[PDB]
Amino acid sequence: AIFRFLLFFQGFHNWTLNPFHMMGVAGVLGGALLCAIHGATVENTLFQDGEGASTFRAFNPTQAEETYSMVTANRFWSQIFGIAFSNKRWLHFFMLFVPVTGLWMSAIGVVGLALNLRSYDFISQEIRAAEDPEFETFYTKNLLLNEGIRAWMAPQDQPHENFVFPEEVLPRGNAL
Amino acid sequence: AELTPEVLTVPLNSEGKTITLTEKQYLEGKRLFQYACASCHVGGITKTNPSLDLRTETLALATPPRDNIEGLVDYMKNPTTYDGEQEIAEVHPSLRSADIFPKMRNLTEKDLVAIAGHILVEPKILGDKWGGGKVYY
Amino acid sequence: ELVNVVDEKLGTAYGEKIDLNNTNIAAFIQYRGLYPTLAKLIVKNAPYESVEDVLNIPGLTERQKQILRENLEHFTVTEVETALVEGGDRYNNGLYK
Amino acid sequence: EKLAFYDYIGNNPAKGGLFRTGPMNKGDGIAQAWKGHAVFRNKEGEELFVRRMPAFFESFPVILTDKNGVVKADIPFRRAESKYSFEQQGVTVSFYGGELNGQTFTDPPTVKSYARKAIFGEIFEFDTETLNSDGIFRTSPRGWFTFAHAVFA
Amino acid sequence: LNPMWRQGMFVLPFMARLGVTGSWSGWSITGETGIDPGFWSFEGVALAHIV
Amino acid sequence: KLPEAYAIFDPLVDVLPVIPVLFLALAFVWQAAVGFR
Amino acid sequence: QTLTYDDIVGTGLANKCPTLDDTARGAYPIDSSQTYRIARLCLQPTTFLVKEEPKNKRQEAEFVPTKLVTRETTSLDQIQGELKVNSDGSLTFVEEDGIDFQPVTVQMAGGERIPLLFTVKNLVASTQPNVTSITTSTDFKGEFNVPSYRTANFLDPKGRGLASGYDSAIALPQAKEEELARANVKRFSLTKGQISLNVAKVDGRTGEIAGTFESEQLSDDDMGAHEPHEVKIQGVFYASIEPA
Amino acid sequence: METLKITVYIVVTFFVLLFVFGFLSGDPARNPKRKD
Amino acid sequence: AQLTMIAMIGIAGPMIIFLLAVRRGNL
Amino acid sequence: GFAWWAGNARLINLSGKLLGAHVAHAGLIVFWAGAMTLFELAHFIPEKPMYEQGLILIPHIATLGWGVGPGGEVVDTFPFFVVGVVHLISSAVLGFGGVYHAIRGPETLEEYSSFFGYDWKDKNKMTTILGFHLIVLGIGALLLVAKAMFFGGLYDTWAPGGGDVRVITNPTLDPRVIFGYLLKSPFGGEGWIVSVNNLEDVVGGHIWIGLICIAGGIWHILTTPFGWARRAFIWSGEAYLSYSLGALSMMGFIATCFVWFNNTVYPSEFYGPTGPEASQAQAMTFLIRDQKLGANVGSAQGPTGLGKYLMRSPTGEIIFGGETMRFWDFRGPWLEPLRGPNGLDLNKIKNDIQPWQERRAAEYMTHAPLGSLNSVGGVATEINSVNFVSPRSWLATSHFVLAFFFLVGHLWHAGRARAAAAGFEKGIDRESEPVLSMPSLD
Ligand code: CLA
Ligand code: CLA
Ligand code: CLA
Ligand code: CLA
Ligand code: CLA
Ligand SMILES: CC1=C(/C=C/C(C)=C/C=C/C(C)=C/C=C/C=C(C)/C=C/C=C(C)/C=C/C2=C(C)CCCC2(C)C)C(C)(C)CCC1
Ligand SMILES: CC1=C(/C=C/C(C)=C/C=C/C(C)=C/C=C/C=C(C)/C=C/C=C(C)/C=C/C2=C(C)CCCC2(C)C)C(C)(C)CCC1
Ligand SMILES: CC1=C(/C=C/C(C)=C/C=C/C(C)=C/C=C/C=C(C)/C=C/C=C(C)/C=C/C2=C(C)CCCC2(C)C)C(C)(C)CCC1
Ligand SMILES: [Fe+2]
Repeated sequence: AIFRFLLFFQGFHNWTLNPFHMMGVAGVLGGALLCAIHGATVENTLFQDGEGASTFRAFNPTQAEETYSMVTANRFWSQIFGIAFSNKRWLHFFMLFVPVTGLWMSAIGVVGLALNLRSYDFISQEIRAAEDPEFETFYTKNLLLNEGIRAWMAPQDQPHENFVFPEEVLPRGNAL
Repeated sequence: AELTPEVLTVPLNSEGKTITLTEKQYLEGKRLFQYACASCHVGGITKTNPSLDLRTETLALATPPRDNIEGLVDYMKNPTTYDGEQEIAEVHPSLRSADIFPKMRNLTEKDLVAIAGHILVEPKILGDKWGGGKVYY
Repeated sequence: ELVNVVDEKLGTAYGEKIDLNNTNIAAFIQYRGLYPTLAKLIVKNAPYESVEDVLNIPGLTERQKQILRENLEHFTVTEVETALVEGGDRYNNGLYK
Repeated sequence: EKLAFYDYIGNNPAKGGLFRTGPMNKGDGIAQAWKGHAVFRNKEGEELFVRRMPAFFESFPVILTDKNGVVKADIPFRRAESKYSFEQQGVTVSFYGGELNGQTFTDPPTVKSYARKAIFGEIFEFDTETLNSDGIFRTSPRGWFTFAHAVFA
Repeated sequence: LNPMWRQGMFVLPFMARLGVTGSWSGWSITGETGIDPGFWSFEGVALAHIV
Repeated sequence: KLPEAYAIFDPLVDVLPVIPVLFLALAFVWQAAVGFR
Repeated sequence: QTLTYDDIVGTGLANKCPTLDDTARGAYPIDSSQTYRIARLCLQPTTFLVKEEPKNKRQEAEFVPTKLVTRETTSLDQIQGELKVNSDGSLTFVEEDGIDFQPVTVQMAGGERIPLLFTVKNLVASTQPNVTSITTSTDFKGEFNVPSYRTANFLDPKGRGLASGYDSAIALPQAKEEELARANVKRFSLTKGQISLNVAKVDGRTGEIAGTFESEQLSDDDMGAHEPHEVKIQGVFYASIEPA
Repeated sequence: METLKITVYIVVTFFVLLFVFGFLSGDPARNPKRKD
Repeated sequence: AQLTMIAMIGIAGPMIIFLLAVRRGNL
Repeated sequence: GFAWWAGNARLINLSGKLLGAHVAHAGLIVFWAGAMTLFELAHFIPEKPMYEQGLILIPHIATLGWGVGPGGEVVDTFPFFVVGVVHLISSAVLGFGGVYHAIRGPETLEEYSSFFGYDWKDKNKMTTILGFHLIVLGIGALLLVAKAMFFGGLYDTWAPGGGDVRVITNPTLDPRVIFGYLLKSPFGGEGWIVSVNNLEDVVGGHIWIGLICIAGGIWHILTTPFGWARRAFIWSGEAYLSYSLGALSMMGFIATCFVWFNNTVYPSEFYGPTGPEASQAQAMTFLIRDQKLGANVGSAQGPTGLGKYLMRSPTGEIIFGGETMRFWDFRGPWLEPLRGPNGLDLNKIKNDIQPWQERRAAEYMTHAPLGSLNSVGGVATEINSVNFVSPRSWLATSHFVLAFFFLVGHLWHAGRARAAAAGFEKGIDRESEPVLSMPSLD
């Protein structure tokens, strides 16, 4: 049912085009990146604090010492990526900040869609395309898909409306 | 709603005799239709020639009429084009061509009646969906 | 002066019957004994000036001639519309199910 | 006319967009006059009804029904197997009230043109030149206020 | 009737003055079509300055 | 179908392919028995 | 000796017409009492010229060269038809069937793409009277049809079409339609072209001929959205003649 | 176009050989602890 | 059914562990 | 000092128990091959194409020429039974040796015998074990050659008259052909070694490989690695494992493309049609239908201006139109009769299509390798009815996944082998942190 909700939002709201969803995507995908890259960094900058080949045993929850080298981590990332964290507090605040902010941004966009206040179209593109039948972009291609979604799912998805679309009015490309 | 004898009653021939299938026959027919036919005729369409479907009204206008058990059983033995003018056993599964369509080899006369009955019953259940294609999925 | 000729054609007998000069071949399945054999001959021998001309297609058996007479009332002829006959569209107009 | 203007989807606040800026007049234009109430009939004199656009839909097909909800005419997408075209069904439109009162139109392109507008409700004459209106619906102060205050809350 | 100096072109004439007259697009300012200027087209001169 | 003389074994044959999966599971029963040592 | 598919595939040779030996300077005699067919006519374009627009009407525009951007997809081949002898001894080829069209797009200076349907559909081409032998000075001249480059099901990027599609600019629901009429109402052009075929090589033994062609026809008008360009095509041809 | 083809072939061959010969030049020894 | 055999076979494995942890073996 | 979840690392220096692990695992592989074959045979119905029945092992046996006749019809199921029984029986012998060496046998072999014992760092002993296995592999490649040339031949989908078992009398030996495949581009129309399209090249390639492997085996028994190789590699059991994981990964990705594109050593009769094949067969099918109705398929212009049925490839070859334009590199025995020098030949299309070609195209179009995870055949919008997922999709997807994970394992073990060899796989020595003795970057 949630999958249907996703698809409804594409076809009716053009939700993928909404900059608030885009900021949500960046915060979620950015959060997962931070999660993975921080865990890997810690696990591959560990200090040898025991003789075992399983390095988990050489940690003590009351030890005061850092269990991995911020210094070596910083050097690695500085040389690989150009920049690195140097401040552990900023690092972990940033990890809070990124996904929380992203989710907050997506919520704002959905508040807009409550009112059908969509980022549905680009007016400049529509003016050109109406006048110039050779003008085609990925933006116009995706609106055709939305149009398909709406006409083909509405009668069954909104049964209270009693939509009857005869075969001849369904948008369809050639052959399909 | 259920599978009553009324729905399971189909025309046997062009003269108006009818036959009532059992639920067993209908389910057998369905299973066999899936075995031997659905790869081309899923849902009552024809994937390799969509102009021709398994709707009862289409079959009624076939030459030999095929909207009855006898016409369908014969079709499975000796298929023709829609106007009856040409025999098409070499490109359509049939008992006549079970050498080149091996799935037809182990079909008995009773299996043929069951397949034919399924084809005639299913539009009574599914309506426009039978033969109507993706518009009605 | 700017009109869609296919929409215009739906306001003629084309929109009501099988137009022997324009209609796609799959329409001949709507009546008995016409598809595929006669349908193939009808389309190959178009265009026609009158519906009755179909009876003069060379080679009709007398059975075929009788099937046409039965069905002449389901046929019409209108002017050939280029948009409907170009592209081999009378054999395959891109519509399946 | 003031009552007829309310019965028009261009004044529905749920027809806007986030970045379609400015006044409603910038979209559909400055309303000048009610054109009149459009009545559609087929060639058998039966009255037909345009199915109205629901607010959810940026675009909507043109479907005409009889009083009982039966589809009797539409504007087809694929023409080849069209059954219900305006051309085939002989659909006409007559106006009562407004600027077009007592006028009837019968040429299919003109009739279709008013049926395209009837999905929006009552039909109005707009001035699109004064503001260089782009033809795309904007929301009202009711919409913008609600948006801002729900977001700030 | 629409030469570069009617069109507000300022650097185009300085390139043309010393021998750059064609575009990789295949036109030339003298109106000749279907010419290959090689690298030292208007575009190539511009790109060289950026680099 | 299997040759008729082994027909007796159809239901066992329907189960044989899965047995290698059981060796993996058996590795965990064994480790549960010795306390994941 | 001739080649196989696997010798040819991927080389570009599939888009080239058979050539005749430069020794082939014979004549193929014609008996008005026999009938003939073109068993294979091949047309291979080498040059696409497009006419320019000179702003005024007192200088007249030229045919300018263009660059092909659609690759080795341009030749017409396997064309066949009746070769008829007329009362006056002229010959008339009547195209019946074949791979007699190719979409092509060429690019002009400045970057404008010019699509066209390179075709000889419904070619009828005739010689001078009193032929009686096809020679290295025989010329065929004729006319053919140029249908619309897109056929009626073609949908533009906003979903509008002739036999299918929307009939309005649905993204501009309350825009004035009168301005959009040319883009909204599609139409299917059918124009004529002209072709000259100049026979320059003849193998009298085998019935094969070859030479040069020049064709003139219109480009794509995008279902009436804009005015077409005039196009001149030059290339080479090959044909094989058979008694019926 | 053939001049271009030749140039790229040469540039690619050159970099790939740098790569192969670089890693054959005692790479295991290029670390900060045990070099053997 | 088939569930008879897969039961006899399925118990063979745990059976081995059981017999060995009871006869205190080299587990 | 490994935890239980890394417990098989405790075997690295226990040659005897490690031998048992390997041999017991080998028993598992052979057991599955036997059990799975018997399961497939128990379920096999001869009247249905193999590829409607979820079979992946019977197709491999059939391809070797056992059980089948002309057209791929199954004529005798006994060879399938035999293959499965013998594998199954053999797995008990391997299981026996495996559990004996893992549990009861000498824990280390170095003491029981200097021949079977080994030290990972003994470059001479390691290359000798490698040499023996190369000889074994070479013999295995020659067994395929023996089958093809002296013991009944192989199934040849290209055989005239529908495909048949054929003895290979003139295998290709020309190294310009054999090694020419190794030099073809992996891109479209070329296909690297995946494009091998006849059994003569298949058998000759295996003669070459058999000889190459035997020669290299002899070489490695007799030599020790040269200094340049000594200094380029890590010499440790985990390193050697990592090298093999990389090789298996490579091989698995290749196998994936083989079964997806090749219809010679994966005959479509048994495996179902390839994706390209099915797409081409659709265009063939509607060309046939429409032509029978009177359409002139050569002159039919489609909506885009390109031919509806036929068009040119970018190098001019006449090919099927529509989206299948992408698949014009496809070659198959049902289609090649229609091909002339310039591609598809309009006169053959008009005159020489045979009923068996019509049937095969219709069969392949309706058995395209598309289907759902729960084995509903067709495109994702299709309704339930047809229970079908192509064996090619099953074999391609599985081996892509395995190949991917083995590349991950290569990276895992190669990185660990390097770090362990240099001594910092357990972490950074607090008292000798390298970065703390380097100059700062800024
Ligand atoms: C409660 C606030 C409020 C509301 C509801 C309105 C409502 C309206 N105004 Mg008014 N206005 C306001 C405040 C408000 N205004 C203020 C404060 C000013 C001074 C700047 C104005 C100045 C003003 C002018 C000058 C005009 C209007 C007009 C209008 C109408 C059109 C609005 C429009 O196109 O919006 C468009 C709205 C948007 C495009 C949304 C903007 C979205 C923002 C930029 C998102 C930013 C996200 C942020 C960067 C993310 C970062 C977060 C994180 C990563 C850190 C409408 C009735 C117009 C009109 O018709 O007047 C007659 C007009 O011309 N307004
Ligand atoms: C193919 C899978 C495979 C194989 C072949 C092995 C093999 C081995 N493991 Mg590894 N292991 C595996 C998977 C596998 N492991 C997995 C999945 C895990 C994660 C749980 C581990 C975790 C693990 C640990 C933690 C350790 C091993 C150890 C060992 C070795 C000694 C085990 C022992 O004495 O047990 C004694 C067990 C028994 C006496 C119980 C019965 C076991 C038998 C063999 C069952 C056989 C049943 C079969 C039906 C018999 C058919 C007989 C017929 C052919 C005649 C042995 C070589 C040990 C090692 O390295 O020792 C230094 C060790 O410490 N393994
Ligand atoms: C590659 C696998 C492999 C390897 C390297 C070893 C290695 C060893 N084994 Mg083990 N063993 C294996 C597999 C293996 N075995 C298998 C499969 C079994 C079950 C049958 C056993 C059962 C076994 C026992 C019971 C004992 C050993 C012992 C030994 C040691 C001495 C062997 C000896 O002197 O034989 C010398 C050489 C021969 C006897 C010649 C045999 C020739 C073979 C059988 C022919 C090749 C077979 C061929 C590949 C299969 C064809 C395919 C067919 C299915 C159609 C040595 C460390 C002994 C040991 O460790 O004592 C402490 C011991 O007592 N092994
Ligand atoms: C499982 C197979 C196998 C394995 C693991 C080894 C392993 C080894 N061999 Mg042996 N070898 C084998 C088979 C094998 N060999 C066979 C069959 C032969 C006979 C031809 C030889 C002949 C041989 C010789 C003659 C020599 C070795 C040497 C070596 C050592 C160094 C190898 C090296 O640096 O490679 C890394 C490879 C390179 C640095 C060169 C790369 C060349 C390839 C072709 C480039 C292609 C890359 C491309 C992306 C992949 C596509 C393939 C392409 C051709 C289409 C190493 C111990 C050397 C040694 O120390 O001998 C004692 C040595 O001089 N081998
Ligand atoms: C020839 C293949 C091969 C071999 C011999 C080894 C051998 C080894 N690996 Mg390597 N490994 C491999 C492939 C291989 N690996 C691959 C392909 C990967 C990437 C996925 C890895 C990733 C890997 C990691 C991350 C680590 C090792 C480690 C080790 C060592 C101990 C492993 C152990 O006890 O596992 C015990 C077995 C288990 C705990 C069971 C794991 C169960 C798997 C994950 C689930 C399988 C389910 C399957 C998909 C089907 C389920 C379907 C359905 C029921 C839902 C050992 C030296 C460890 C190491 O470095 O030691 C030096 C270690 O930390 N391996
Ligand atoms: C306002 C005004 C004025 C003034 C102005 C000015 C003064 C201006 C300036 C301007 C400028 C002064 C500009 C600049 C520009 C620049 C550029 C744009 C650059 C670019 C670059 C780049 C991009 C680069 C890149 C690179 C690198 C870095 C490295 C490697 C190589 C390369 C190339 C890649 C005046 C008085 C007249 C008056 C009027 C007003
Ligand atoms: C070490 C170890 C391990 C592993 C193990 C293994 C891996 C094993 C293997 C083993 C094996 C690998 C086994 C096998 C066996 C087999 C058998 C025993 C067989 C039998 C057979 C039979 C008896 C047959 C029968 C039949 C016939 C003959 C015919 C047909 C029918 C039938 C099928 C019935 C583990 C992890 C657990 C744990 C730890 C340690
Ligand atoms: C059978 C067959 C055949 C044949 C085949 C063959 C003959 C093959 C060969 C193959 C081969 C002949 C391969 C090779 C390979 C190689 C590789 C794969 C390598 C790699 C390398 C590496 C890996 C290296 C690395 C490195 C570096 C670079 C530096 C330093 C360090 C190191 C060493 C690490 C054919 C196709 C005809 C057909 C069918 C069948
Ligand atoms: Fe952390």
